[PDB]
Amino acid sequence: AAPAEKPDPALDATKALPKALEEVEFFQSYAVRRKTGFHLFNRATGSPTIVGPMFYNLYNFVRIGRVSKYVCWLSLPLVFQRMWMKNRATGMEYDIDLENYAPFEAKKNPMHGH
Amino acid sequence: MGGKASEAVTIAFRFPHRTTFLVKQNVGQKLNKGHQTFWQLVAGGWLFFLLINRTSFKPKLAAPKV
Amino acid sequence: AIAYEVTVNGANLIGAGMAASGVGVPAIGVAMCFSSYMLAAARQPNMSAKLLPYCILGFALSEALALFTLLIALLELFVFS
Amino acid sequence: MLNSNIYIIIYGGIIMYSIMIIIQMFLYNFSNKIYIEVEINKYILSKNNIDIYWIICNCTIIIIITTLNHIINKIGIYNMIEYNICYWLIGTGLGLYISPFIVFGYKFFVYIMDLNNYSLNIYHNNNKMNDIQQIYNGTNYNDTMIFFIKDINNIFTIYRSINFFMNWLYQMIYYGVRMWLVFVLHSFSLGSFGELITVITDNNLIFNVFYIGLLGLGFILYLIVIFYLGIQIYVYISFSLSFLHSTILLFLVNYIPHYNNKSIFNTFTNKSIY
Amino acid sequence: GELSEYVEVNEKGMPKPQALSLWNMPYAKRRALTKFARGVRWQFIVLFIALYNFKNRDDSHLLRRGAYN
Amino acid sequence: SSYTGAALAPKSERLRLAFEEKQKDHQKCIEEAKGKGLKKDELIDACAWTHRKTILALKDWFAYRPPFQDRRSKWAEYCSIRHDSGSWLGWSQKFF
Amino acid sequence: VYTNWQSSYTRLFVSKPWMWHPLAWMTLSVGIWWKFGKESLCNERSFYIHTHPKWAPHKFHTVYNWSRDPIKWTLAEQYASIIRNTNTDIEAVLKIKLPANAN
Amino acid sequence: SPNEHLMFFDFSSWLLVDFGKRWERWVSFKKSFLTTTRSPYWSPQFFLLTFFQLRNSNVKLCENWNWAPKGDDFNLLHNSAAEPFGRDLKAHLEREAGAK
Amino acid sequence: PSTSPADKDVPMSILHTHGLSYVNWCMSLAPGLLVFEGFFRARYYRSRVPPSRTV
Amino acid sequence: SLPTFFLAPPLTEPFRARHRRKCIEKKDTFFQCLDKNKNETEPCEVEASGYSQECPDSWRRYFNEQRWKALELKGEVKHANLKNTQQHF
Amino acid sequence: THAELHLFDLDEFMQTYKRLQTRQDWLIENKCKKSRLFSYVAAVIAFTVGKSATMSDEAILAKIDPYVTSEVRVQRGAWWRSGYFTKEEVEMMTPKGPIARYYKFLLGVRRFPLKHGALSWACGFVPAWLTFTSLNHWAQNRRLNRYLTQESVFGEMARELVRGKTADEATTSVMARVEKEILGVH
Amino acid sequence: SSPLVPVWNDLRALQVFTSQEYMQKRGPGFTNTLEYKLSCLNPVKWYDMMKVMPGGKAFVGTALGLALFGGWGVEFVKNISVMTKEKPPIDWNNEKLGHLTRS
Ligand SMILES: CCCCCCCCCCCCO[C@@H]1O[C@H](CO)[C@@H](O[C@H]2O[C@H](CO)[C@@H](O)[C@H](O)[C@H]2O)[C@H](O)[C@H]1O
Ligand SMILES: COCCOCCOCCOc1ccc(C(C)(C)CC(C)(C)C)cc1
Repeated sequence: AAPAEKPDPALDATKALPKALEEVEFFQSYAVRRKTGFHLFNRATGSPTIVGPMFYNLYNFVRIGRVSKYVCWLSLPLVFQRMWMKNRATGMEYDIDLENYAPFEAKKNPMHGH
Repeated sequence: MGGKASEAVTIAFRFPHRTTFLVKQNVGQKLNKGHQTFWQLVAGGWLFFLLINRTSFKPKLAAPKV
Repeated sequence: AIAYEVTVNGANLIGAGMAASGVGVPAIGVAMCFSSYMLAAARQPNMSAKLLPYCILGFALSEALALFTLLIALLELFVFS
Repeated sequence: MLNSNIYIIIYGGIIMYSIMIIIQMFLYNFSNKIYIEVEINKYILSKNNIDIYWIICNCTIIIIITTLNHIINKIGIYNMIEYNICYWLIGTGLGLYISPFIVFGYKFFVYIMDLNNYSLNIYHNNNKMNDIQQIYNGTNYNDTMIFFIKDINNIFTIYRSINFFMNWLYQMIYYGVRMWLVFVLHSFSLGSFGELITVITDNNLIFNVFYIGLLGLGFILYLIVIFYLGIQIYVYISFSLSFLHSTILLFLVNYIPHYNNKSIFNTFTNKSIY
Repeated sequence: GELSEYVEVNEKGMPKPQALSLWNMPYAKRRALTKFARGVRWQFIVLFIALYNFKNRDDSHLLRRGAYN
Repeated sequence: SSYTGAALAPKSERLRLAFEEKQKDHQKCIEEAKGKGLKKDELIDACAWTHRKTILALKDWFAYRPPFQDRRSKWAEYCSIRHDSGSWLGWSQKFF
Repeated sequence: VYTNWQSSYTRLFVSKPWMWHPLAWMTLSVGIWWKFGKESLCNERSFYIHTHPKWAPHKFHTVYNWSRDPIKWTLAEQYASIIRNTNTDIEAVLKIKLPANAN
Repeated sequence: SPNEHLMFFDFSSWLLVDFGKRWERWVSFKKSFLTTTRSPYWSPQFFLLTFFQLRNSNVKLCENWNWAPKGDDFNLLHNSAAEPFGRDLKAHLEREAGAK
Repeated sequence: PSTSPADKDVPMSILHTHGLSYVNWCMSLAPGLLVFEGFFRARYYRSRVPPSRTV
Repeated sequence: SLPTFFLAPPLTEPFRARHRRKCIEKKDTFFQCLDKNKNETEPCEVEASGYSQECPDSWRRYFNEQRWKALELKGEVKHANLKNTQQHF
Repeated sequence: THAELHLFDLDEFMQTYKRLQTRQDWLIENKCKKSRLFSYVAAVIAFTVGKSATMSDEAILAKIDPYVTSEVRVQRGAWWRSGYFTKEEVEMMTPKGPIARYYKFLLGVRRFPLKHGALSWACGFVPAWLTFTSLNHWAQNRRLNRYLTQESVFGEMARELVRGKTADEATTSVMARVEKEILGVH
Repeated sequence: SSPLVPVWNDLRALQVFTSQEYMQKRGPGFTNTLEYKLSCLNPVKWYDMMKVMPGGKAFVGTALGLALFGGWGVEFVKNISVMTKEKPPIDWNNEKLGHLTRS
């Protein structure tokens, strides 16, 4: 009942967005690159892409990593494994009798339950 | 669903009274207490109640008479 | 009297579209919040920090009902036969 | 045999996954402590602040840890635990629900047992007939022939006492279910869009190429996921604490003004008079 | 504000009206209205519902046994 | 058509018929094991399931006591309410 | 200097309601499971509900295989082990004829 | 698959617990403890270890329910029976004629 | 009692794996670890400046 | 509880006894007309509607079972259909 | 201090084979229920009388005088203003129950007062505790004796357990009779 | 909550202050009436005036009311949706099964 509290500056919000912009500026500072060896495929209009000019920053951070740059790529061969096996499976020849007796994940199969 | 504290009185509104210690002069009211043999008879009645409601366990009823 | 039980399996997938029509009606209200935050900061930039909580607060709630509207149509298909 | 009543429990990977959640708490070191301090000092002022503060800190940091392990350390239970309703109702909502009843449980219990003696609350109660009605009849209201229906009266008055503690349970359940639905539906929709795009590209191998980029799409999706989930967790916490305030902690507003003392070096006593 | 089971009082000891004033009617009418009223609302409704279902209770289990023959 | 109403047979008769059905389903397994020429241990591994089902039906039958007749139960029948005529306190007798 | 921090966990627990909170949490969760999930899910009479596609979708990573019935054969092996440990007669149950509560 | 990501198949085994046998062994352990300690009936040990069990057993043996619970003895869905008049009786007679 | 059936023991080989798509790999959030490990390492080890001489 | 189970029943007795009597009357008339018209439900539609309106379902089921038993007794049928019927005693 | 150990297995047997319960067994259980319920009231009475044997006049007037029984609802200033409450008003505010009348009589009774604390409370709790425990123990003894003198299946089980036999052996021995005589084994 | 809360507050204040007005009008002399002399011997009045006493007597009174009457109230609430429902006849026990000679 009527405590008469003065304003506390610690409860204000005048540093969160500046700090976030400081972090983002620290991020974008590592995107600075030299002119030598520079190449970027622009769009057909000649205008730049979106993701294109922000690959150097990501790979400059990958440069500074220690373990992820030597581990996180080992899941990438698995993508080509799928690319190959999918194409093998798009046209795989199978037995008609076995397909009619044991269709995979087909509906109204009483052996499954429904 | 349900009510809130904003829609009700507080724990300070209820129980708003702080403590006050009452004292009274001694005129001699707690003197000449009678019934000097009250607790003896009370204990006797209590033990009597326990005795009438006592029941010893008699397992000999389960003896194989048959 | 006579009694014919019928099980209409098409209503499994009709109601999915009937609920799907309503999933976008919150979106016009969702964008109202950020439009308000924009114009309020345009009136007073210094207040943009104190209203931004009410901006985020205004989105996730308005967005939620859309999600709840989206739940039934997804509750309608992947469990019912 | 007849006496053998057999029960089957389903046991999985629990021990080694639960140990690291606690071991990480030394690394995080309660980074949310300042935020929860600020909010608690906004919403309540009492000696038992530290208790509720510590409780909320534990709950929130556990939520944060589980979320980060759900985003990064993807193994076994860490993926399902945020997509499951039992975690969102009992591992986050129940603790926040029982926290004020564990800190201020004495006062709330006494309040409830006094509200079972339901009565009209008068401001500046300088009335005498109110006191006689409250003592003799038990209540301000007319209690004539309510013993005739006492069997229902008890339980109804009990609900009448906890009705202003029930919306807290309702809001906790609502926001737990909300977080569960958010996580589940957003994950499912995103995966579905991914699968449809992969079907289009597998059927058109001119497009089965890293068409956005190997790291661009991944970085963008990482940012999208973490930004969205951070917004949702901040919402769930801020709303949980604001509703805690507005529903349970306004009961405990007891402002005492400061009264200057005068008889410091001398105190009247029973021996001063008698 | 507008709390539950709460009422303010003025200098004359009278309840201040929050929404509606009902102190114009005479004391006889007020006593007539309030002699049968209580501090309980929903229990009477539940009791009337129970009495309706008791009036409309089932007695088939007695018909099978022959209490109505 | 259909209707939501009372159970047809009493609980005791229902459990009796269930026990008879499980007796039949166990006897059939036993007869099949005998026709196949199984020993005791193989007959056990064969028909342990139906044996347990029969034992559970027997447990249900032994667990259900039909009610005793008294003035309180008859008054509860007249009132058409589910009532326990063995409790002085009702729902609190569970905790008292 | 004496501290319950380093010399008594009991007095530390007693002097801090925020240490009572996890214990009450544990007790309430276990009581909830005991009241609701125990008999409805974990009991042998109520364990086949995990084969339901609506109430337990893909509890076995697939739709439940009813031709195989792993639950049936596991529990049958366990009941057989119980029967062999107790030396109970299989055919003694079939010699029973329960009466009916006549009248 | 997305549901495959929303699935938890990291189980290890099934813990089977005969709660009847465990309750029996608990009661046996209580009896053994009370006999070894030779504790009287007025002890808090004896009270805590005996009274609640006896109370719950006495209640479960005193219970005399005129009717069984809701979803076990009534309020059950039942197909409508055949009537002894109209179309059902005609169908019954036609069935009897065709069978015989 | 405790059991260890042979049904759980099955053949294993990485050749039989279907694998992942490009989209699923991007959603696996490995590339985010790849970037943000270096980001946070850089921030931590760049906050602490050493002494120097201005030339 | 106390009013509903110790004061209500003597007040609700006649209102229910009249309904019981009317249902028994409609039952008797309906089955009389069925005995007349050889168990045909086409002519006695007014009495069928009155029977369905006044008598409740739980009473109608018992009356149908009783008429099935009666037809078994008088030989109109044999092995009456008792699929969903109370097999009490 | 020995009947409860047998009554445990007997109660498990009765719960399992509850179908075999007679009306006389039901009445025995109902009598045990009656004794259990009256033991609470006897414990309350013993607690009151014991604490009242160690309560001072101030502790008693705390329960009689409406100044103390009105601390929840009424301001203390209403009692400090002389003439606010009349004599009849104070009389209607005083408690009228039998405990209040007992304490009113006990004002003029000599006793052995103690300071309000754990000993004044233990002097009531101990007689109440002994009363409750002894009444329940003797009730269970009476129940077991009635079962032993009861010519029924539960009586036979209780007898066989009182001989000194194991629970499993007694269950088997009694079920061998149930299958033959009661169930009519094939 | 509803917006009728101030309406209900006005009605509660009406009945309360009218009862107090009635008590003021009738004035002293209530202790000489027969109603008071019966309430002095009425257990309902004892319980009702013990509820508001201090020393945990509110909790005692509420729990006593629960243990005595609230269980029957819970049963009554459960039976409200049972009175209208079709129930079967009670399978009264023949009281023949259980008798067995001692040996
Ligand atoms: C500010 C952005 C606003 C737009 C909001 C867009 C919605 C974003 C929702 C983000 C939450 C989705 O949550 C995320 O779901 C994906 C998709 O399954 C999960 O991803 C996981 O499942 C997919 C599905 O195949 C696998 O391919 C992948 O390898 C695995 O990581 C993430 O582990 C989870 O964190
Ligand atoms: C922890 O949160 C910090 C994450 O911040 C990530 C921000 O992501 C955007 C960075 O991507 C860009 C975008 C644009 C650019 C450059 C292309 C600004 C434009 C330039 C170099 C041509 C001027 C560089 C990087």
